[PDB]
Amino acid sequence: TWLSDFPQAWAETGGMGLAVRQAPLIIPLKATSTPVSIKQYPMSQEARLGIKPHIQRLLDQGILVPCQSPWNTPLLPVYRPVQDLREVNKRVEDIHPTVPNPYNLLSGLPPSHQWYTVLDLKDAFFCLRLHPTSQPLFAFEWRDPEMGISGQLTWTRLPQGFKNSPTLFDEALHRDLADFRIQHPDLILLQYVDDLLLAATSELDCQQGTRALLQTLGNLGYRASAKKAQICQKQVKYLGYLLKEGQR
Amino acid sequence: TWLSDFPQAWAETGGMGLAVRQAPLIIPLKATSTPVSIKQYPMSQEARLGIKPHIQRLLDQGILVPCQSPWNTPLLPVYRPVQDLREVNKRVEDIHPTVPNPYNLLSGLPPSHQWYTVLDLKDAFFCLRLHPTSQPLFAFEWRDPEMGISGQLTWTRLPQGFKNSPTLFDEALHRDLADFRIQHPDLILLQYVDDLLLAATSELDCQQGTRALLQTLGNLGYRASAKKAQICQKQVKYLGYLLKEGQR
DNA sequence: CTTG
DNA sequence: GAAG
DNA sequence: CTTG
DNA sequence: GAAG
Repeated sequence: TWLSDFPQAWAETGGMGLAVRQAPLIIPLKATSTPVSIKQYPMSQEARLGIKPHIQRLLDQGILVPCQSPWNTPLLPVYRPVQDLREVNKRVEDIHPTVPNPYNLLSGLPPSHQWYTVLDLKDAFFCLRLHPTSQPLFAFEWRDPEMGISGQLTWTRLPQGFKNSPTLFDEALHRDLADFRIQHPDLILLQYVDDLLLAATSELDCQQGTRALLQTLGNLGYRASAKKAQICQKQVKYLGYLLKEGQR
Repeated sequence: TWLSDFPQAWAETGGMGLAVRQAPLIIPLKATSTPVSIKQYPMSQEARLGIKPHIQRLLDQGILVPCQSPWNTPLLPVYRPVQDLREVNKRVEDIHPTVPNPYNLLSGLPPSHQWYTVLDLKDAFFCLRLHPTSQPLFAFEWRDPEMGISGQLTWTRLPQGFKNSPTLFDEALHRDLADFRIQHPDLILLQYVDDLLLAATSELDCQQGTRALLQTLGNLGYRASAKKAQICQKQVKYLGYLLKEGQR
């Protein structure tokens, strides 16, 4: 089966990802920026108990680490933790937005390629490491009142809510999939951050190409959702569109 | 004096005007218009007693007359009577606006002409007769509760609040002053509806021209305010501007 | 939480 | 006077 | 009166 | 949600 044939490529069986070929990312600040430390708004016990198992898992995975940083931004409960990084985003140097919009991305799908595989990369941003010099930027406070732990944590991987994460991830995955494109010139591969479409001319080519892509992704340290995968179908949902008979 | 030398031209001594050379005006309606009869909002006794002497004077002068009309628009007290003619204005055919704006009008004042007379025509619109076919358009209700008179009145002269009155008056006065301009080619005469500026090169020319203009205006049936007149001055107020040394 |  |  |  |  697709599950047991590629255990490394699936998030369900391969563990948390880590893009081993990508250097830890340095995040340049604007020329005038200095650290901003925003106080954490007091969190209700209900919210803290909701957030706590997520924090603990991320600590166990090494995605969060303790730190002392002159930067601090608040967490809010939404229960899953959401960090308000807007004041960090204002202080980070802008980069050119290179992710194409879906309309233009789908214009590269020719009618000759009507067999599709759609993969969704799980925890994609967390596969990209942050350089230790840039980790303090993303610090937040974590207090366990009944555990006597009050201090800061920060991210060792590209965080959610950071304005440049989608673009940096898309660029990284393009670098890591460049060779795959060269080895498979007959395949169409569309990338939209963590959402991938592979298109082939026949079911057999789509099966062979999907095998190669899963092998490559897992080897590089990325992880796809086996639950969401649409493998070798002539009809797929991709980026809000239904792809069918070369339409949409 | 200027007062006693031209008794016909001044409103103070010449009676209410009447432009005897101008045919009574016919007011064309839009192609689809039918009469509109708006009910009179009840008027307080204080307002009615304030308005009443004005109505009576206008009746005595023949400027208002009794009528029965399928048109009716309301009076409001402001105490002087103000008629809301907006629903009549909507039904009257539009005419080209030919009154120049003051900025452009004053561009025709050359620096060689620095002696000024400014005249203000009193009750200017009321000098222009309305044709009997057009009088019913402007009817309103007048009730004297302690006199047992409830019926409509209307205007026999061009009314205040009618959208085309300024343009029709300006055009009429231009027709009536055309010959004066020909007989006095050295004088500058600016007309802005009822506000007139005569400009001359010398005090003597301004005196002679102002004498001729007053004679002509009074003969034609127009009336100027002796109280407001600025006669043969090198500094005058005209249309919100102070005219001085060829400036403004 | 704050930032038609 | 919806989004981080 | 009604029509920033 | 100033003007006739």
